[PDB]
Amino acid sequence: LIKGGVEVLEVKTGVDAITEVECFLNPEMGDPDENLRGFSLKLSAENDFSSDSPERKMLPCYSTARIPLPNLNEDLTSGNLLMWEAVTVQTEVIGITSMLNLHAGSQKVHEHGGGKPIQGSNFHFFAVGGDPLEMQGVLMNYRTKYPDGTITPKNPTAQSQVMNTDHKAYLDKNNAYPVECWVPDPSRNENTRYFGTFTGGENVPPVLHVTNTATTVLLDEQGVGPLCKADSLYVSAADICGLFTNSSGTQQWRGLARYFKIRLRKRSVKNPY
Amino acid sequence: LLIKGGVEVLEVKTGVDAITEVECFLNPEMGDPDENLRGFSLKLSAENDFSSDSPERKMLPCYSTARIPLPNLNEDLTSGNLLMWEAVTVQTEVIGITSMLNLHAGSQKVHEHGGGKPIQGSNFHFFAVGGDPLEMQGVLMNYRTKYPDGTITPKNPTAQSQVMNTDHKAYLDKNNAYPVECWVPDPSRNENTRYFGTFTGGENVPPVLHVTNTATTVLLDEQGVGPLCKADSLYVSAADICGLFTNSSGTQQWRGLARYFKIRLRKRSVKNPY
Amino acid sequence: LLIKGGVEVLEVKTGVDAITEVECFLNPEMGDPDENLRGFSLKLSAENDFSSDSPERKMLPCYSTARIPLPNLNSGNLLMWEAVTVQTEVIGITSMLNLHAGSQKVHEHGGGKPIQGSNFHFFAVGGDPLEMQGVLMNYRTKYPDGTITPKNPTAQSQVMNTDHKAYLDKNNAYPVECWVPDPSRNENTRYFGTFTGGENVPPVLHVTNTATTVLLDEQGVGPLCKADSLYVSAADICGLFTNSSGTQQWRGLARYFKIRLRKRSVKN
Amino acid sequence: LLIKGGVEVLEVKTGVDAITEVECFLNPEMGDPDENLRGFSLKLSAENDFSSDSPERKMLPCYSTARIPLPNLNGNLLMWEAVTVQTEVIGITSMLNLHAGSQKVHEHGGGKPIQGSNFHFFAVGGDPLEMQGVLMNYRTKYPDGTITPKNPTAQSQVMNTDHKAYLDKNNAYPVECWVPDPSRNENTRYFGTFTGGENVPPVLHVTNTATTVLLDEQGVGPLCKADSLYVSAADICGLFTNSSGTQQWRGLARYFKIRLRKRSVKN
Amino acid sequence: EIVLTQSPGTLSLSPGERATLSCRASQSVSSSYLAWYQQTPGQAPRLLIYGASSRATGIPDRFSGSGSGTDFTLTISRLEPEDFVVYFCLQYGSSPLTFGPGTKVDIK
Ligand SMILES: [Cl-]
Ligand SMILES: [Cl-]
Ligand SMILES: [Cl-]
Ligand SMILES: [Cl-]
Ligand SMILES: [Cl-]
Repeated sequence: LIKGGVEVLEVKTGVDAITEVECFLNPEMGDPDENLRGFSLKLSAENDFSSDSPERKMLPCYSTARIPLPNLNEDLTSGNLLMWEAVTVQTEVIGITSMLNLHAGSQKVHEHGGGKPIQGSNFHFFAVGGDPLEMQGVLMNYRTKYPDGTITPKNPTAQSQVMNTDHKAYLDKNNAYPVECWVPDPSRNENTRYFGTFTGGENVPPVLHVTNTATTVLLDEQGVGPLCKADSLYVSAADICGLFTNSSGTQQWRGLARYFKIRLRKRSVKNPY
Repeated sequence: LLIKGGVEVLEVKTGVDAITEVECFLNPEMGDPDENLRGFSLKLSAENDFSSDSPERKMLPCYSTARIPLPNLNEDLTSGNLLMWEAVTVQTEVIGITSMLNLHAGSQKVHEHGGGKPIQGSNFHFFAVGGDPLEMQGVLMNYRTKYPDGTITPKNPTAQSQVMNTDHKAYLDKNNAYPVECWVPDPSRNENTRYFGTFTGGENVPPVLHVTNTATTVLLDEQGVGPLCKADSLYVSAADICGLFTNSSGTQQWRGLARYFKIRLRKRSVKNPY
Repeated sequence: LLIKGGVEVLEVKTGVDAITEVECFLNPEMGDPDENLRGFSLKLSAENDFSSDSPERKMLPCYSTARIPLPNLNSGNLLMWEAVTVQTEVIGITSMLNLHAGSQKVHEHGGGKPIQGSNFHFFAVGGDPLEMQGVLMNYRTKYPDGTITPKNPTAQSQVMNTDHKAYLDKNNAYPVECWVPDPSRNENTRYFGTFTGGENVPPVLHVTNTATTVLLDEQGVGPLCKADSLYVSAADICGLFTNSSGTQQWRGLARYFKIRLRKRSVKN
Repeated sequence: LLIKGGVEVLEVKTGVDAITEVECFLNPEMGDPDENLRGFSLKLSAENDFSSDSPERKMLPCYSTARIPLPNLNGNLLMWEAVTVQTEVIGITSMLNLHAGSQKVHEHGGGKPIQGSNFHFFAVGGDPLEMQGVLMNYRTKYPDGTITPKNPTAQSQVMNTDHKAYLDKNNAYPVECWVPDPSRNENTRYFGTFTGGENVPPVLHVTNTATTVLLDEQGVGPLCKADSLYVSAADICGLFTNSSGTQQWRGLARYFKIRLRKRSVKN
Repeated sequence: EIVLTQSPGTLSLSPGERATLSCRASQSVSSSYLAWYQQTPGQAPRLLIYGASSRATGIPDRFSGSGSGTDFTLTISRLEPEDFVVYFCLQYGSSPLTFGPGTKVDIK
């Protein structure tokens, strides 16, 4: 049984064989001033495909964090070594009720009406892995001029609007990889589990569930979860909840933090060295 | 080797009177600005500057909570094993969902000669059952919002309070005080509470509500242990914002409804911690 | 050692004549203001002052109910019929494909507007009348003669007022807008309801003779039919019909029930 | 003592050629007002007086039905027993034609998709489908060539138990007049979904991996009387909108693949 | 009719100070249907508070109302120069609607 270039043995089952790690991962929506953390810059519209230069602060990016884990190995010479194995994840979007604020800055629905709810296109994505998330580049418009501080498909062609296998990246930097340029790569991610739902449309209602009773199993068909290489766990997220509408009709992406609670167990592996 | 709420958990007690049921109707706290419009908020303001956003107290729906006292099971508190009430299941639904079929009272006509406008728009349906008060995390649309006297809202808010600021921790320890728009259940805590919430946002979102006395939610965790009632107290919490009511003028008010709870409890043996 | 409806429950009687089936088509009670538009309410008024809200009787849909007599029982132990399963569906859902009769054109040259908007689909099966809790949009509503509505209502009647308890003991009397099934009671009834509110909500209705709902509780005991009587209750407001004028009327449909019952030994 | 449709049911025959599969493509009956627009109704009239409601024959979609003859079987007598059905709506992708005759969504836009009220229904039985009549308007004057509730009253708009029919003729029973009767159909399995509304999106699934089991609680499927299997359908996908704004029902064919087995019966 | 009395007749305070204005009713005001109005010379009345404690659309948060039955209070938390004008209470719990005689706020 081989998982991530290491031969996998039995689950270690002593007293302290299980641990939980947690993280609140903040969203990277563009943060156009110091007061509008969790929002993008207002959306430009109707750029020519030949002259499409989005502002850095207008582009939501994938969030990621490396969680350091306890050293398990007295030495790295023993016949069998121990690796942390991610078994389950509890995750939800944090602050969903903040969208019940219809008094701050949102366009009235009609004369005498309350503010317009956040609504429109949304993307809810999370990944748990023992390596950085691996991503594939796809563009709406290959001729888009992406701004300084973003990492986007290099030397893009017309093929970059469909599938161009040149566009491979690691989610190896926070607030750098624009959500519109990158998806999780199903051809890779042997040591990562990812889950994403895209809901597109002008007036799409956000639908978000919270519960501390829901658990996602991270074990593969062979009963093996992500194995944490160099005692490191990777969490990744994108939680674009929809568009906020100012009194003018201008629209901004609104994002929310994602909570992760990951259950880990000690897995015996054959020493590769 | 089961530890649940800083106490070692032993076997389920198998007697005749080992099971009990408690029930509560929890009223909604939508703001109730007018003594005749109980269950409604003050009309919604719109288009406040982010720099000058001062919502009226009675415009802000708040979380509801009730502490349910339970019979003391321990004649003695020195015994090697002690007894705690364990919440096993909850039957819950929103009460009065058919009241929204009144389209004659005060709702704007849908068009000339039409009936009144149904309640619709953003809704939130939330309930929790625990052996401790519900633990909450603060998140704000606008960190610069000036919340009014009589609300408990995130203290010393910053720009980070619009995403995740781990300073904003509260117990749901007061009725009609914690605004729904400021607070969510905290998934990093609530070790001894089970919570369930759905937010549906949007201008014209239809309310969808189910009632049945045949549906049960299991409160047991992966280890088969439900919430354990510390100091013989069970906590029930709710927020049921059904949508917006539209007056003939076009003004909008949150409508909320009561939530019923029926909690099945059993006697759980635990190790004496003292 | 099981008490269910103030009676001790014993073993199920077995054999061929231990099972019976009862069935009923329960007509909807939408108001029927006109002898030709059975299944429709009076047109909806709008924009009444909360202080002066006096709805017309025939504008108010009511809960439907029927008492179905069962075969007489009563040897060593007393016997009651125990409801095990119900098969149920809304009857005539395809009648909403009539877009030629009286419905406002969707646009110039277009067909009639489909029935749509707020809907409520509810049924109950019990050995007693359905027990109901009163909740009002407006506690000051002046309900008309021929309706049974919350008595001595207060502001609290718009949220939860535990004074408002009723038995669904009369057909075409209890307005749907005033009453819900009471989850604090109905020990001897199983009820199921879905409310879908909104201006333009599409009706979504399923038919199949392959679906059965189990009426047995956690203890494996179904409703026990006191005085050899089964109670069926329904509300099936499908949505609003729009006339050429823009006036709106509730449209309701009948609900079919087929209940399988078995003989249950009981002791006082 | 197992009785299903006035016949005593014995063991399933466990031979080599004890299983057979039958299939049918059943065409929709939307009205077909001209020979070029097969699968469409006549345009919808609107705002007829309830007292003067005379729909055109070709405006009324009807239930589709066919009798499938089975191989003749006849120690104990044998009947074909329907065990499973695989079924789907055929030509769902034809609705991606937004260039032919559909009203532009806006200036310079593509044609309007088919959308609005839809009904998706199928039945498999060993007898013709049994139906109950219900009317929007009991005073509707139904045209020649339709079979509709006879001697209707105000009660026919709710439940009138007089309105019982067999689906015994193709392109005759209007969908708007008739529903499957849950008080009968002991020897039929039926499944229907109605989705009503102006802008309802058609949502249709195709897969050759999905099977519906036709066996009842006792493990007995429909028993094919007189070596006949009955398939019934209504697949109104929504309304097509012409450039004028006139609307026509669009229907599509339904495929049925029914697995049958030899069942020993008495009488 | 219900008679409303207002106290004081004139309130003399500095900019930045807290103003407390009293309205007393001859009998209980049904549903706490008591409104507060500001009037600047040459203008129509301007609603501050309705239902005793509900702040009207667009009114600054320094204005608040409290009380029930016969005793009602308007509070201006921090007086601005534009606030030194006339204030009237209105009861609409009983027909006919009746106003108090007013309170003038002057710069000390
Ligand atoms: Cl690249
Ligand atoms: Cl805080
Ligand atoms: Cl009452
Ligand atoms: Cl007939
Ligand atoms: Cl302003």
